[PDB]
Amino acid sequence: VPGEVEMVKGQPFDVGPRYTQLQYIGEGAYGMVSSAYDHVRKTRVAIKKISPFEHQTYCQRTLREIQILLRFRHENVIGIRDILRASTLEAMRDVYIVQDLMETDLYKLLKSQQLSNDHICYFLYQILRGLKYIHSANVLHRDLKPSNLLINTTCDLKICDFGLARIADPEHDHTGFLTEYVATRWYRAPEIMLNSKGYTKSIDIWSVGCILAEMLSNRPIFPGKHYLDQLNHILGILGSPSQEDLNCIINMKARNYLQSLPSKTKVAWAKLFPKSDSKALDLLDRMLTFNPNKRITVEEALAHPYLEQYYDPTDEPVAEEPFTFAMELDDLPKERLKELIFQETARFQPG
Ligand SMILES: O=C(Nc1ccc2n[nH]c(-c3ccncc3)c2c1)[C@@H]1CCN(CC(=O)N2CCN(c3ccc(-c4ncccn4)cc3)CC2)C1
Ligand SMILES: [Cl-]
Repeated sequence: VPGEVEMVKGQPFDVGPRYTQLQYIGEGAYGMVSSAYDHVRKTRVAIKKISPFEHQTYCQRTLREIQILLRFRHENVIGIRDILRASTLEAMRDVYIVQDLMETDLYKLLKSQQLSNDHICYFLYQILRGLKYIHSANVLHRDLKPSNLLINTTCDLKICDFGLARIADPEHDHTGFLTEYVATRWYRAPEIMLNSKGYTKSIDIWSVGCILAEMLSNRPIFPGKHYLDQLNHILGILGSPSQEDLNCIINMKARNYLQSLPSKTKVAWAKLFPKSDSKALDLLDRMLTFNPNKRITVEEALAHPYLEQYYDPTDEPVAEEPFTFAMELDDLPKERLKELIFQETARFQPG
């Protein structure tokens, strides 16, 4: 039917006439992602429909995604090509964000096949190369995991989903034991459960280490079944924290919890991953340190021997400038966040 609003799994994707021939890709709490044909550029693209305006938290994640991705430009970070929304604030219920179409994601890929060492190494390199750019703006991704790493048919990898992203804020990292956390459980560093809000760059390095382990074995390394179980999973492999590491934890409840557990020595990575490359395991070891202060940085990780075929600091760019997001943004009413989303999307108007 000419001028029809196309439906994707019962959801209207009102993106014509520029974009048509919508096909479902996937969905989540965020909304739904589809592919479409772009009649201007004459190519298929990804378009996601986000409808966040009923809740302040959904609006925070939407604004954060937009504000970061409109500024970032890097080969290993997904961009924004276009954004569609209504011409007035009152009419705007949906934001459609158009992005490059990729072939798959690392979650799908790791369910489908074992990767060669070459592919593990090269995917790792690209994750780190993207993360160097992200960290250079003092941005923390905070939700790295296989489903947020998009891959095309030439094995190019792009990092996506900046809804939980924040700025490095070591002054305010501290929190109590068992503080609720929004990012994906299996990729949470141990300190999230002990004393950390995840406001330092070490949070993302931990998640990368989890991703590397998962590329080595085709299963998540620390699949906790609930919040505290995640910490227990971690401690089952890393073993009991040393006295020095315990002395960096002054939360009484965290300390007393850790000190009640059975004494256990670190499980050797070579025993967990007996067919993996020794250099990959060395780098894994450096990423999955219990103490975040001792954890490898992104630049150090790029320079690690495992990555030597690809490492090229003349070809690993950084951001123009760091970003700032004040905590007081998190307290703005949702209609104020809506106004900001309206402003940020204005330069893609009209449709
Ligand atoms: O960017 C994202 N996905 C993309 C992108 C480009 C793609 N090209 N090709 C593919 C592809 C993937 C797999 N297989 C083949 C092809 C792409 C996938 C994801 C989808 C969503 N996105 C983040 C995002 O749009 N925001 C952060 C979360 N936020 C948000 C989060 C939660 C809620 C929420 N709403 C209701 C209940 C609970 N939470 C609302 C908004 C909206 C903004 C990351
Ligand atoms: Cl502490």
